[PDB]
Amino acid sequence: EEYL
Amino acid sequence: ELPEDPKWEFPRDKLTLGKPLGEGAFGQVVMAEAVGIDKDKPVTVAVKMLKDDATEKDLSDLVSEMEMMKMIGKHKNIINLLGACTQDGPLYVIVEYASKGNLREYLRARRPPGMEYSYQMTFKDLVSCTYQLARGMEYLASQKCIHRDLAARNVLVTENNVMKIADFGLARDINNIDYYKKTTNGRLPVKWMAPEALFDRVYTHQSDVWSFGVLMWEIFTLGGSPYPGIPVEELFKLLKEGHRMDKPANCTNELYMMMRDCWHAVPSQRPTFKQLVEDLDRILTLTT
Ligand SMILES: Nc1ncnc2c1ncn2[C@@H]1O[C@H](COP(=O)(O)OP(=O)(O)CP(=O)(O)O)[C@@H](O)[C@H]1O
Ligand SMILES: [Mg+2]
Ligand SMILES: [Mg+2]
Repeated sequence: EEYL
Repeated sequence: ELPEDPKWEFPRDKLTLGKPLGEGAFGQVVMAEAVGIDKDKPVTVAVKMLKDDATEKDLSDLVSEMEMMKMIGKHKNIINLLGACTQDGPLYVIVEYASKGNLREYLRARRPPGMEYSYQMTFKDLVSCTYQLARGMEYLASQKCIHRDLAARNVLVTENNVMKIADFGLARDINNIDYYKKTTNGRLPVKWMAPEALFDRVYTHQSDVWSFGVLMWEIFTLGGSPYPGIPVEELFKLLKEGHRMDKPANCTNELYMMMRDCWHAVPSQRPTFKQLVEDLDRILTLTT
C-alpha cells in the first residue's frame, strides 16, 4: 500500500 | 554472471544465516553470523537477499542497490555495508545489524500508555533522532546522490539508539545531471513524495528534503501514518490543491515550521540538509  | 569485486567479496563458508528480520514483495533480510568480517578480528550481521522466485529485474535491482551503498561511503548515520557474496551462489548483501529494528516500529512501540497504534520518547529524543537523520542526509547529498525512499520504515535503530538511513533500492547517483528524471510510470512511495516528483517525475536533493519533512512528521507523531484517512487518488488531489499535514501534538511551532519549510511548493525554497542540520543542532543545544 505504501508503493503505488 | 555477476562481475566479482574482490575488495568487497566475502566467503560464504564464513557466513551462517539465521532468523528473518524482514520480508518484502521483492526481497528478504535475515540475521546472520559473519566470521572474520572484521579485518582486524578474523560478528552478528544482517543479510539482504532475493526471494526464492525472483526475476532478472529483481536481481538487477538488488545489485544496483548494493553498488549505491559501495559508492556512498561510510557515515555514522547510514547503515554500514560490510561485504557481499556474489559468486557461485545466491546474491547476499551483508550489512551492519541494527538490534532495535526500523524507526516506525521503534517509535510506535514506545508511545505513551493509551496511545497504542493498535491492540517512552522524550521531546529531546525526537529532536536528536531528527538531527541524526539530517546529518546522514547532509552526507548523502554531499556525495550528490539522492535516496528517494526516505521514510521511518527505511531507518534502522542500533542497540545504542543510533539512527541509520537504510534501503537504497531507489537511490540514484545524480553527479552528472543534478536531477533524476524517471521516464516511465511505476509503483512509488507516493505519500513521501514531493509534488514535482509525483507529477513531473523529477527527483533532486530538494525532493529528498520533502521526504525528510514527512519522516519528521512520522517521528513526532511517534510512528503515525502520513495523511490519516486519505486514499491513493484522494492524496493526489489534495496535494494539487495545496494540502499539508497538520502539526503533531508534541511539537513546537518552530519544529512544525521546519516541517512546513520542507514541504514548500517551490523546491528551491526548501531548506538544504546542511541548513536543517544547523538549525536542528541549534535547537538541541538550547534544549540541552
Ligand atoms: N540491517 C538490519 N538490521 C535489522 N533489521 C533490518 C536490517 N535491514 C532490514 N531490516 C528489517 O527489515 C525491514 C526491511 O528492510 P529493507 O528496507 O532493506 O527491505 P525492503 O523494503 O527493501 C523489502 P521489499 O522491497 O521486498 O519490500 C526493515 O524495515 C527492518 O525491520
Ligand atoms: Mg524498505
Ligand atoms: Mg526493496
